[PDB]
Amino acid sequence: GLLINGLPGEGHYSDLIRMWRWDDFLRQPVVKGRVATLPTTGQAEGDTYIFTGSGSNQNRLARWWATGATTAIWEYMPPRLGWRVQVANETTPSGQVKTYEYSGTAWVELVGGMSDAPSDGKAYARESGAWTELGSAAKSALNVLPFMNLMPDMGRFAGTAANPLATMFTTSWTPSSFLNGWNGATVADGGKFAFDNSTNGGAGPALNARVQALLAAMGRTWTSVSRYGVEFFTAVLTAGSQTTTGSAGADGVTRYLCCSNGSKTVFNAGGWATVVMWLRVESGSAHISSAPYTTHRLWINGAVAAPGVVLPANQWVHLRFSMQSYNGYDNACPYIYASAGAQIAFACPAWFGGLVDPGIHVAPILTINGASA
Amino acid sequence: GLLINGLPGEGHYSDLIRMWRWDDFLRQPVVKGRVATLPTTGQAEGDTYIFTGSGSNQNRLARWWATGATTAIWEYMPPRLGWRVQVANETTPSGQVKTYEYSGTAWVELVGGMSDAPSDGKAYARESGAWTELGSAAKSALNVLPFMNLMPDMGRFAGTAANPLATMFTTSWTPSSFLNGWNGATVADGGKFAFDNSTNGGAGPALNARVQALLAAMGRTWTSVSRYGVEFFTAVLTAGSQTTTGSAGADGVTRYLCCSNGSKTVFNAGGWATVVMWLRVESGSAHISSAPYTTHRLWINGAVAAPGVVLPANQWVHLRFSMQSYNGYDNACPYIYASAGAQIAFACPAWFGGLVDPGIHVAPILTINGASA
Amino acid sequence: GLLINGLPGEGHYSDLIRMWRWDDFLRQPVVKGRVATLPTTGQAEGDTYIFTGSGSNQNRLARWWATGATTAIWEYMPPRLGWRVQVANETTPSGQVKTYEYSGTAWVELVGGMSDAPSDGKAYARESGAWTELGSAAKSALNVLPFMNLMPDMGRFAGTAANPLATMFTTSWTPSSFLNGWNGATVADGGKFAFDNSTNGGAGPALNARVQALLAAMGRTWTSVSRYGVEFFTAVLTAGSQTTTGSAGADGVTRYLCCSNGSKTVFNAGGWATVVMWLRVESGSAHISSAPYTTHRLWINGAVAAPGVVLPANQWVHLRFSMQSYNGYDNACPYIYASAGAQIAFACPAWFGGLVDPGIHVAPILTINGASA
Repeated sequence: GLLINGLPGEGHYSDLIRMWRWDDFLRQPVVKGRVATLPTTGQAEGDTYIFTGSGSNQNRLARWWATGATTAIWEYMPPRLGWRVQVANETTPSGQVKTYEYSGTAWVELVGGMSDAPSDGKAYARESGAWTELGSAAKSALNVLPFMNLMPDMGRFAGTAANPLATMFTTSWTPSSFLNGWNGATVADGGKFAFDNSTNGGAGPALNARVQALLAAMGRTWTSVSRYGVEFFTAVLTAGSQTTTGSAGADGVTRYLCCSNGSKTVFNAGGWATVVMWLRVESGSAHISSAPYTTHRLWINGAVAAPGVVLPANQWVHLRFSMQSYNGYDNACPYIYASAGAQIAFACPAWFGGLVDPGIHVAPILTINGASA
Repeated sequence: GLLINGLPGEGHYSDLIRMWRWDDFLRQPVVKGRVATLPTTGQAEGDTYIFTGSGSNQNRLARWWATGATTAIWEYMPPRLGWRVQVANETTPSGQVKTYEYSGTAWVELVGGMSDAPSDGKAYARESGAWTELGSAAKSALNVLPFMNLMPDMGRFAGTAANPLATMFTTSWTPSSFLNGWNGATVADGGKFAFDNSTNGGAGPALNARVQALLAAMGRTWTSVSRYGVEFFTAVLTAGSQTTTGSAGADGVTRYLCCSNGSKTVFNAGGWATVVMWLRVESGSAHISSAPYTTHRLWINGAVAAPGVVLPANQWVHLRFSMQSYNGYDNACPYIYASAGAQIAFACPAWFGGLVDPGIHVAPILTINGASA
Repeated sequence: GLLINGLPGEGHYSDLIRMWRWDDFLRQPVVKGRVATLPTTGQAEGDTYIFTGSGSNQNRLARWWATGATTAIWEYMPPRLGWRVQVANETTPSGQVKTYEYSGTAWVELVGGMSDAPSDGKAYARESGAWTELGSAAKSALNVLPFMNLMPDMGRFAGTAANPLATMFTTSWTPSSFLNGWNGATVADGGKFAFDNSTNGGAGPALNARVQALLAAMGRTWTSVSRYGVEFFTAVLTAGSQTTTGSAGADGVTRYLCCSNGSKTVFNAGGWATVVMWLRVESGSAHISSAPYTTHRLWINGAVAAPGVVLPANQWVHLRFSMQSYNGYDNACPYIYASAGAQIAFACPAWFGGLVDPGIHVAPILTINGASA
């Protein structure tokens, strides 16, 4: 509460000039910018800077009045409990004009808002100009949803008779119908990981170099996870001498298909499919697909990748190829071409009947069969 | 920058009346509207229109000052770097008053907002006045999720021994337990679609009229999707002469149940159930359910439908009936009543134990069994 | 529309007094608060209250002008179509300063907003400063999704040969491999619920006290849900005399493990697991887990619970223990320790391969096997 009333009319002309100048300034309260010192040069009429230099003159404005003036002075306008003040020179990307609404102690940003979600524990999302509640499934991710594998042998190459529900299996190696050799490709056993293995102080079968390389790729270095685990076999596919179904990768190197699924009926759910497997190149070179065609999306250890990328040699890689096809079936779904004579190591393949995001899996997904008990 | 200072005191009366009028107007800077021309009639004191006509007087105010005045003139207010100006006559539905914030070059709408999602690749939703992070499953749809059919033979009417994982099957027609004749209804084979069929230039079995009608309905007219596909059988159910379990549709025509599921244990997940199946009426008439009971929702080719709708005759319709029931079982779950003697053609049924939205399917959803290898 | 122009040059000293008052007062149009009566005491210069008392004097300001003044009067400021007026003393939690924008008939709140979801049927959420559309799965809940159980016998203790798809079964009681006795614990048949039971006016086997207790806990008291249902057995486990694998609950009472899963391979989906089962304590005491370890979350009938909570004796409780473990397997997954000699009743166990939220289930979740047909 301050006041300027009751001026002795002898000094009335000065107050008249005051009423002229302040009223003239009141067209638009705009500040060209905050200044901790009075601009000593380059100022004229219409220039308003917030003089916030240390002292009792904080926030006092510093309009310079020279044009059409007798003597120019830094007129001071002490703000008491300031409020919204517009700013022109700088603005937000969305076109909002910067406005520091002084809350009486600090320069605060302008605020608005019309809708606030009711505090009833339900999440709301905008819909056609109105906020609509969301279900519980929105919060949950996809790496945890327990979907089921379409393989009967889990990729363990032990046959469907083996129980997928058992950590330990005694059945010997057995080829999997889900991986059929192409262009004369030969599939042979590569290795096996045994429960209670002797490599880590046990008495069971030892682990070969490929198994340690995979486990290091898995991050399974701790005893609780490296010294134990679920059993499964590994296989190495040698590309045959046949030269059918040519294709070139991103590097322009031609390669031929080496394996096929035997025309599995996996293209049903909206034509969508998903294949997840772990592989490592022991010799030669290989790539993915032929080139960007139809709808495709490749993830490499959680990183998006493009078709034709040549996978680095002698490293374990996680690939997630998900695409759409209304044809209802396909025999060459992987679209993976490898150079003749290339030794490719793979383990724990995982296929799904649609788009799923299970993350970087560690073991094949389970299912139920007659031998599952 | 401009000023009105330091006038010769002789003429101070004019500019004092000036500042008086401007101060009087400054109670609320409101414009009744924007005008490209000065209103020549029907204006008085308190009327303010933004004179934005072509010329240098753009955005100049056009307040008419006649009441209690010697001579009325269109006092002009050239705006320099305009700002928030309120508008009264028209307002938004949510009670927000229109305000054209002039950004110095155009009339910009007033803006607010207090919360912005952090830029860290995460999607947030309002929750109890705070923005809460959403999961990955929220973005994903429901038509691609690879759920499981509860049918062992996929509706192919070839028996459970037939491998669901094979595109082609050699087994002959076989009745499906999931469909059971009611009121003396008889179920007979109607047709079959064969891989490498001769109708499209092949050497396999030909396709009868029903198959072409279905394929045209499915939209699978291209060679890649019409000349190839997964095999399955079609069956036609003839309503029996029995008149038990009467019901009336939306058109008021009484009908009787013709088929039953044999009391399947599908009402488990919260009592929810879902039935998806393709059908076509060859004779007679039929409708869905009896009358609105409990919770229900019918989708016809993706279009919501109400109980009792009489399906058009001789057309393929995609039905998705979903409801809830805590009883734990039901034998007449479809609640489909057809007139006596009506010939109904159906193919590729699919059932689920809960609410799912796979869209308009083109083939029965897969499962796993002993013969799946 | 109003003006203060017309007046003689005689009595305009009051007019300029008012020009010195209004202009200086309009530094910031702030009101200390709304008042229905003029403050008769404790007011001075700088105090502004909205005099909103009943009558034609509504909304008029009541600034008291006494300091440096001759005689103080309640200057009145009739608002015509008022607008945004800031308020200082009270503010919103988010730092927003209260502002009652008068819409000409009522005191409305200030409004903002820079984004509105397009009206095209898609739900949008904020993402890195932009609104991104959401999928259909976001709206759906999780209690309804039809996920598949991993138990081959449904927990009915009837053997895998029994068809889970049939409401009724004729096979006798059979132990379940999923529940293996530990510390010498003995598992014995406890009861069975029969379709068309005679307890509710039928002719089938009667129901024992445990079954009525479970049904009352389940809420299935109506005839449609109490007199009818799916068949299943119940078993009672008696803690053995062995004292291996000691553990203490939240109350500090030591207990020992009484059952094990036989090292089932369920920790596959990101190491996540979910166990749901109904139990009732007939004698002794029991608790959950040993102490908070790693990640954990327990729901008791939909209510979150902490490790070690001693379940009330002789009551049915719905438990849902979900935890992550990357080891890939575990034999003592339940982590349930019961006092020696405690008689624990349990029925309809349900396990899943990952985090799922089926709510309070009423029957075991179904699966598919060779005998499912």
